[PDB]
Amino acid sequence: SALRVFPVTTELSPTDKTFEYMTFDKVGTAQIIADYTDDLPLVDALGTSEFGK
Amino acid sequence: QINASYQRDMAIALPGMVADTSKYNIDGACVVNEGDVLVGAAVQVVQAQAV
Repeated sequence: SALRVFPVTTELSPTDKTFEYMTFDKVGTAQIIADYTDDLPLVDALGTSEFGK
Repeated sequence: QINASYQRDMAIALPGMVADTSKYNIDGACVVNEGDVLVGAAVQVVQAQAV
């Protein structure tokens, strides 16, 4: 029942040995401020990948 | 008769005023915890929140 319970997709070519997929993320924050403010928080981002056979 | 002309000079500063445009730094993310603060007087830090 494996092929009827879990989905089956066709993206790989017959000549491929490996594949890869990626994921992303982010961070950040905010604050209550006043006028004449010189310091402010900052934000960034990330990334990751995984493989197969 | 004889006319008169006068001259007055303004004051140069007020309490709590920035003197020059040289390199400075201001922290705007600050909260008054207890009492009132006089513009022109030093302050102190009670605690800095971690998060």
